Amino acid sequence: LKALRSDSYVELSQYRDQHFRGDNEEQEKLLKKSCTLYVGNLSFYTTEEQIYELFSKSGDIKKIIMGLDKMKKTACGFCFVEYYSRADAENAMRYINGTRLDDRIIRTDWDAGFKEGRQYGRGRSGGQVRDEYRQDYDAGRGGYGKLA
Amino acid sequence: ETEDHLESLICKVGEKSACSLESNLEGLAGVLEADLPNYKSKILRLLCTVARLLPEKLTIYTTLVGLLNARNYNFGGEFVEAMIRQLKESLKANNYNEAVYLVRFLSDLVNCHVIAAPSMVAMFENFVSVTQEEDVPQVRRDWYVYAFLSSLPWVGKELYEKKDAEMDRIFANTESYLKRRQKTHVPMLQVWTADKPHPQEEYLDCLWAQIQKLKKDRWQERHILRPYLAFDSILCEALQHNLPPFTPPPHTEDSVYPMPRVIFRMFDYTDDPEGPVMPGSHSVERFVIEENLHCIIKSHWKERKTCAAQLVSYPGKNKIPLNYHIVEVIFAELFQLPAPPHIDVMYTTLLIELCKLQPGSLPQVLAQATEMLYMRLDTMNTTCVDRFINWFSHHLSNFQFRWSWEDWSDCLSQDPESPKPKFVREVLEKCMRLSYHQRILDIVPPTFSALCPANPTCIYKYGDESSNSLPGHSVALCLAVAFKSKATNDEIFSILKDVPNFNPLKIEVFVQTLLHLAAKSFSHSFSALAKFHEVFKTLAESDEGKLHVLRVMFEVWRNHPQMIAVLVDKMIRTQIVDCAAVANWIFSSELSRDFTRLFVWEILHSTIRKMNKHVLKIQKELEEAKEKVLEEQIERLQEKVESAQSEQKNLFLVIFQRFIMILTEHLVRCETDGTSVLTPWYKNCIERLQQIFLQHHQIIQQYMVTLENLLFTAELDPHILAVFQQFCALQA
Ligand SMILES: C[n+]1cn([C@@H]2O[C@H](COP(=O)(O)OP(=O)(O)OP(=O)(O)OC[C@H]3O[C@@H](n4cnc5c(=O)[nH]c(N)nc54)[C@H](O)[C@@H]3O)[C@@H](O)[C@H]2O)c2nc(N)[nH]c(=O)c21
Ligand SMILES: [Mg+2]
Repeated sequence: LKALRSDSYVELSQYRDQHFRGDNEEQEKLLKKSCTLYVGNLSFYTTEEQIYELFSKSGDIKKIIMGLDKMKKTACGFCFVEYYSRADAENAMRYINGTRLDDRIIRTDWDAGFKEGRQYGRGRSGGQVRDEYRQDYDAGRGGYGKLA
Repeated sequence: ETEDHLESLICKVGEKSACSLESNLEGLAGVLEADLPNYKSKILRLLCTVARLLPEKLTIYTTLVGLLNARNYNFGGEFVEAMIRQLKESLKANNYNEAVYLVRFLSDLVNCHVIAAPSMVAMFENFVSVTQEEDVPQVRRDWYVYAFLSSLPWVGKELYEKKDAEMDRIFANTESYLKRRQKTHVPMLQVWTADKPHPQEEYLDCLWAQIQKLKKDRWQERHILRPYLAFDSILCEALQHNLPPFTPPPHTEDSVYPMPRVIFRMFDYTDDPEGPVMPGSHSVERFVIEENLHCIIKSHWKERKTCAAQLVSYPGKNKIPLNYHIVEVIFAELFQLPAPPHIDVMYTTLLIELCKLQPGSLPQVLAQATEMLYMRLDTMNTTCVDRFINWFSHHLSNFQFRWSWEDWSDCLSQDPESPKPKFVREVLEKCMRLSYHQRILDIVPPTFSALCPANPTCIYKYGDESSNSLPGHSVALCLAVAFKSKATNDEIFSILKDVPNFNPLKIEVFVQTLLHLAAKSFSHSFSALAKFHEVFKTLAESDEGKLHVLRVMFEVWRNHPQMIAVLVDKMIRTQIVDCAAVANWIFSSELSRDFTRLFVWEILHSTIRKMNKHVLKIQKELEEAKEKVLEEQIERLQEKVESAQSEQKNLFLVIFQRFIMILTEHLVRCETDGTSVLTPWYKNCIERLQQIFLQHHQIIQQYMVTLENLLFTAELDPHILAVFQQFCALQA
């Protein structure tokens, strides 16, 4: 009944897919009813096998789509995990988000839904945009940012 | 607005203030009275809510209902009116755990001069009276006693100032009742069967023993904070009320009562020599401390960070080894049989959040507990061990797999089947699946290498065999060629038409080949199954076919358990095989050597859940469709429910028949060769049967007629029956 309802880990993030079609209203309606998650900060060598093992801890996974370099077609450092039920996705959001996957801290976000073309880095150079300007060194994402 | 502000303030008092609690209760007291004219209903609602949802705050709010009753008799009378109504509802709806918090809130009100001390006694006398009730489940007679005893830590002291006459005659009927209860369920609920170091006691016996130490101590406990203690000046002259005659609701066929429990215990004051003395196992302080901690987790389970914080800041009247209580209570929940209150992975990250909050003291205790758990492994229940493995391996992966493995060197020279070495082997296997083979070989010492997991490599039969005397060999070679060429189903069918014998040989060459050419990733094998899905549905149109697929797939991937699991799952969901076949596969002779490994059961339970989920889904659809062409559907949804439930019952039927068959075979052989019945194999097998009951007792209940009269009958060995009878005692 009261504020015990607090579920901060399940709340919508600030991210919004700029290539989505509908309003921000249509993207938000999908996000609050989604069963698919965006997973960020993976290493380029984190496998689908590892993702399956960690994310299955919160419920049965239906499909996993690895993010790829649009032009090189190699692991990009992100992925989409889709559950059969939202209750299971919420729990991944609640207890898996912010923990270690293949030795690195990952972050999950609700996703409107997979669609052909969502698996490619939108990064100017092919990988993820995030990596174009990174000013930190990351041996799991190819060293320094692209502008370096 | 205002509505909003009230709820905000009602919560503020319970929360950690920045000005003595008594002050806030003083203030909010008036504020609420001032608003009674206009906001009587809301404040009456808000309080009845915090009463059943914030037990860990029990005494902070009872006080409040007191200061108020000390400024508006008629108000208190209304609150107490709601509470009873609110309590009658929770009871009729089978929400007994919520009731206890109500029944306990009333109790403590007596200490706040709001309810007539004698009044409470009259109700409890009626609770215990349930023990006399004829032809009612023991779990029912149990709940009322528990509701009664669990209150005494709060009411008992003053409830002893009066009606000692009946407040002795109640203990009398209790004692009598407590000694007449059957305890058939204990063996099935204990985390450990060893009596040492710590006995795992039935929950009512443990509480009974707890009340005693309190009574014989003149009902003077030293933990339960009582704010209504610093307000005697006011509460004194307050006018108490009288709870109406409470007649417990009649046991109906729709009643469902909490299952009995066993108290998890792993710590004692000697486990923390240099720390505030830990309340003993039979002290009410222990009960109350774990109760509040359990309730805190229940209130914040969805937010891990808030949760750790509410735990770590727990307010204890007198200092206690908090960190130890927090770890003990979390493991108490993870290892609770039949099931934990919350999703398993929650405890893992909850513990992580606690380690980040008390970097300087929590980790050592958590490291101490891990050590202790490992050393007591020999008698831990299989279902808990699994839980232990998954927790520890997942935990390690968040701390770079850093652990002092040599501390567990003793396992190295034990039968590989013993609980300790097996536990290490399984933990390591799990660590590999969260990373990779080589990484794990690198974390453990050279001496442990033997327990490391095998490299998860594919095993092609007609592969670089060069051993071609095998049937269908060439046929397989054509398949390999076709697949790599983007062949079509019909083409593959053609290649298969050249196979000499449901055709076992066709299956084997197809599977062996299809899997080998998709052995690079899970996603390849999946699409592989999806593309040539039609072939599968053909070769395995029969149960023998279904069973043979599973047999060849296992032959191919026996070194990669995680692959086997995801494939079986995918096969069931795409109907290439069904649960019955998976069940027969699990008990097949081809798996006899891997029968006690975790992945075997992880698969069987994942198959059972898919069946259950499926049943539930169709039932709901019918439910919705029934709540409205629209007919032709309900005709169809009915048929689907039928089949779904029928196939579900059959799955449990086969699983049980198989268990009975292999357990009897063992029991007989032993009782003939005069050999020990208690072998490692037996332990896993008997405890795996028990687990079937634990995980799905709800569904299984629907088969009582068949189970009680057709399968688990008297001609069965008592060792097997025992498991059944324990199960029945859960709702007896
Ligand atoms: C980060 N993220 C990606 N996807 C999906 O994964 C694919 C990969 O494309 P990206 O190539 O990963 O795509 P974008 O995010 O489209 O663009 P962008 O939003 O601009 O933004 C931010 C990352 O780039 C950085 N960035 C962008 N522009 C600048 C700039 O001008 N300067 C600097 N310094 N940094 C910038 C910034 O720090 C930021 O965090 C796409 O299909 C996405 O839908 C996400 N999906 C969900 N649900 N939630 C997310 O949080 C999420
Ligand atoms: Mg039946």
